[PDB]
Amino acid sequence: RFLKVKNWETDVVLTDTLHLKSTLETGCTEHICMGSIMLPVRTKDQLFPLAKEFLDQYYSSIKRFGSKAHMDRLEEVNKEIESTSTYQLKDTELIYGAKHAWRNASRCVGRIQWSKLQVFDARDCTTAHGMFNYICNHVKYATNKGNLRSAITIFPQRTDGKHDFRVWNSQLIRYAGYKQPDGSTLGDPANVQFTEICIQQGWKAPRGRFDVLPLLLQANGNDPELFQIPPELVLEVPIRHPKFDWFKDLGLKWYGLPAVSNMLLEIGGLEFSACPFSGWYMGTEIGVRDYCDNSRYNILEEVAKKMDLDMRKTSSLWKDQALVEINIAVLYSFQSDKVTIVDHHSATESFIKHMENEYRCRGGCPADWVWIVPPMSGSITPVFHQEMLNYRLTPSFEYQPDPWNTHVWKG
Amino acid sequence: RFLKVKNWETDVVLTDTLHLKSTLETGCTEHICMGSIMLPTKDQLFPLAKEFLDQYYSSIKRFGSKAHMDRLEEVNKEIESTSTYQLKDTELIYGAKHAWRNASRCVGRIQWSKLQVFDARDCTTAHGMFNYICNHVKYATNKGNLRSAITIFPQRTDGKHDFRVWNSQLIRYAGYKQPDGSTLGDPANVQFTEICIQQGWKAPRGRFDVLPLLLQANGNDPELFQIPPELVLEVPIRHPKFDWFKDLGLKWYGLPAVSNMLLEIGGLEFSACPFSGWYMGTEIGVRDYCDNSRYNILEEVAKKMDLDMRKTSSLWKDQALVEINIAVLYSFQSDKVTIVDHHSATESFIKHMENEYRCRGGCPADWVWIVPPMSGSITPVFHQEMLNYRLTPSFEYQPDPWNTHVW
Ligand code: HEM
Ligand code: HEM
Ligand SMILES: Cc1ccnc(CCc2cccc([C@@H](N)Cc3cc(C)cc(N)n3)c2)c1
Ligand SMILES: Cc1ccnc(CCc2cccc([C@@H](N)Cc3cc(C)cc(N)n3)c2)c1
Ligand SMILES: C[C@H](O)[C@H](O)[C@H]1CNc2nc(N)[nH]c(=O)c2N1
Ligand SMILES: C[C@H](O)[C@H](O)[C@H]1CNc2nc(N)[nH]c(=O)c2N1
Ligand SMILES: [Zn+2]
Repeated sequence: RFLKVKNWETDVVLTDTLHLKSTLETGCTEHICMGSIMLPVRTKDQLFPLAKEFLDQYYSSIKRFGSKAHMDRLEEVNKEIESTSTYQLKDTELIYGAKHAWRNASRCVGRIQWSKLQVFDARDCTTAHGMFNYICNHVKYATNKGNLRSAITIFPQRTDGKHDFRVWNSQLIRYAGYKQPDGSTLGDPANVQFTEICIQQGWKAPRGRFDVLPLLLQANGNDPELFQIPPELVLEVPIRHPKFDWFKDLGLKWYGLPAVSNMLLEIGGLEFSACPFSGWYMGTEIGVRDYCDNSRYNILEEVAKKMDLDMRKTSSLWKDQALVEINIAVLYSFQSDKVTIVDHHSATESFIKHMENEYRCRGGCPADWVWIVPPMSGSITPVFHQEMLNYRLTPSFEYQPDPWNTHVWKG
Repeated sequence: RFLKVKNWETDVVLTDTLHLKSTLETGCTEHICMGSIMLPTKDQLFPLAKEFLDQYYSSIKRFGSKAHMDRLEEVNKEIESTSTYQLKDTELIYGAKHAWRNASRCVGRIQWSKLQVFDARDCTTAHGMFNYICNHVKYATNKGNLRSAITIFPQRTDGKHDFRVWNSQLIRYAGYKQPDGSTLGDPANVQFTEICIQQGWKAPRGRFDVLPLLLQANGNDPELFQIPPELVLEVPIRHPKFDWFKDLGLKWYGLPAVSNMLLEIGGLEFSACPFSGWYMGTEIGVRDYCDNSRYNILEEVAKKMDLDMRKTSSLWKDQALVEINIAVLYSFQSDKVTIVDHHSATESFIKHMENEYRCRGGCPADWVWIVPPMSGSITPVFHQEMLNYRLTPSFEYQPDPWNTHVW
């Protein structure tokens, strides 16, 4: 069965056959759509089919489906599973796995880049100090003095779920948030709970507005430990505006390297619970969400005050106006400092081309419109006008519960 | 079965039980979400009749009353005999108010209960339809102080005798393809504009020519009528601090009135039911003006502002987009025509959801449509999980009649 998606700007209609190879589920039914819901132990039993399937895909992409090397690898994974209950991925398969998990990330507008991904195999890692070393190398390599490069670092897979490797930070680099006795927040409200955990684990908090949090690292199911990323490894960009000279006086900066460290990487049934990945920012992530969400730095009021906009009625669109300037300022600061960044027009146009190519060559591109459309200027970007099919493919990145909720403390 | 929605900005969490009363289907499966696709007999009719009457009599706290039961028998008899039935006025009104209440794509539903319903089931001709429509237009415009209304023509019978307003809105601008290869006026309406010309309309061939009404009664060939201009309230668009803005030539009409939709009450199909309210600023400023495929004015506006259009990264489109939208709001407010900005409308819809969760057990809502097409994340609906599901009575889309009508 085929499925059509129309682009309502261009009349381009594409045809999906890839949704056919879909395994996992959506959350939706014939009677309810969960498309805007944010967040919708594995025995031998269920493990071999998932392995077989992954290995079938892998050998297809390398044009060796049904080869002796294909068959022998199935027979070997089979034996290894029944003998040891799990199995190890070869390097090539781990690489192919990671790439495809990015490729299959239907909420990611950045996927044109999916095939250029540096994979660091950290499966020999055994300790948190080991983890910290790996991560520092990741950060240095991906940062590359501003000319950002995609990278992922993959720590050992889950075994019995009592020996998980985890990175407690939700991103490798992120700003502290501090709840004050008066109810206000200093720094980034998104990270208050994690900041508290750090202070509790012995971190001395500078208590400023932009303090880079320490890495908090769990190896082999052990209690996690603190490590300060060397400051020389953390590239930050002071934010100014090309025409507003008072803008720098707002005291704002951001870090250059977006690196998510809380997701789980599923490949051939195996679960990598610590698999930090990084790329580069789309301007709106910092300028719309990080700065202007009501639950983040929330600078809108202060930027509008400074621009002396009519703030007495919302119909003056003083919010929209400030929002655009802040976003102009973020892009201008990054480009000026030669730190890779993409604006939302360019990213979305690129993604439409990628999506078209993926239909031509792969037979589909799963895509989550709710997430793909940018959080400002939605309809002047071409994705807004693009129908999308969302469905779940493996390999995949999945959410997992925060470790402090599930972790069994050794003491 | 009992479902939770979460506002990620406020942590408010609501529980949805209303979706269990869901009759219609979404287009989604467990395998594939279709949340962003634009468009997904006596024996059939009686269950539909009952569902409706059951909810009707429930709302008036008369479920399981003689009045309830007898109506059901009365309708049952009429179905058994006539193969259709007629709604009482009260049911018709309740029906319409609820079709709007269930429109999961409408951000403006806080207002749903204040709909004025004009029952035009006694209409027999296009001239009659024209008369009902002008009355609806005038009443709804209210010298700029807009009022919600729906006018309801006779229901489907054998699908050979359909009443249809061929226009997609009662008031829209003409679209003319040109020897240049580009378009004059509104590109959305180019085909309907050919149908009008190819029916007999002398087209002024301007940028902003009010289309004629093209009305079909009882399955007959449709007819042209020009809405008295004194009844078409229009706003010239200017900027609160850009003198040159007015020279861009822009105007828009005050009354948004969708005419091509099909209203379904208790299994009955009203294929001609034009309805109107008032504009959210962005509909005109973002979509009508700035859609590449609509008036697409961003290029020209940015020029006049002398912004750097050399790289996408200056955000000049964005910058112009805001100004354009400021000017729409400003012009409407200045001319005292009702209009709501996207901040205030979305805020109201949050209050409305709260109410619907508390009073009804939920509120079907389609996030992809509710979130405005500019400044999404700075409005509160962005952060609001919404459950989308289809309830009846409803408005549904229907094929364009020129594809269907037999001459
Ligand atoms: C190359 C630079 C990149 C850009 C501009 C980019 C852009 C984005 C943006 C804007 C989002 C939405 C996130 C939000 O608003 O919170 C996103 C989500 C995502 N991205 Fe990419 N991305 C890039 C690289 C990558 C890489 C290297 C991976 C994985 C290897 C990745 C996987 C994902 C996943 C898994 C999500 C959403 C998680 C979910 O909620 O399911 N991204 N990305
Ligand atoms: C009171 C003023 C009103 C405002 C500000 C309002 C706002 C909106 C907006 C912004 C949309 C999105 C449509 C688009 O982007 O083109 C919408 C869709 C809709 N509205 Fe409302 N609305 C109002 C009154 C009404 C009334 C009176 C009805 C019916 C009685 C109604 C029924 C609908 C339907 C059926 C859709 C979407 C149709 C679909 O695609 O399924 N609206 N409205
Ligand atoms: C449950 C929940 C609640 C709130 N936010 C989230 C999303 C977390 C997240 C995941 C991937 C990318 C990003 C982005 N904000 C950060 C990012 C990462 C990468 C690799 C590239 C890029 N351009 N940007 C954020 C989840
Ligand atoms: C294929 C296709 C593509 C795009 N749109 C459609 C449906 C048209 C439509 C339906 C309801 C409201 C509106 C709105 N654009 C017009 C409107 C109507 C009312 C009553 C209030 C208001 N504020 N605005 C338009 C179909
Ligand atoms: C409730 C809603 O699903 C939630 O706010 C989503 C909407 N779309 C998003 N889109 C992106 N890119 N990032 C987000 O965090 C969100 N948040
Ligand atoms: C492809 C996508 O479904 C299409 O662009 C939709 C998205 N959201 C929308 N939202 C509103 N309010 N109006 C629209 O016309 C659309 N169009
Ligand atoms: Zn869905």
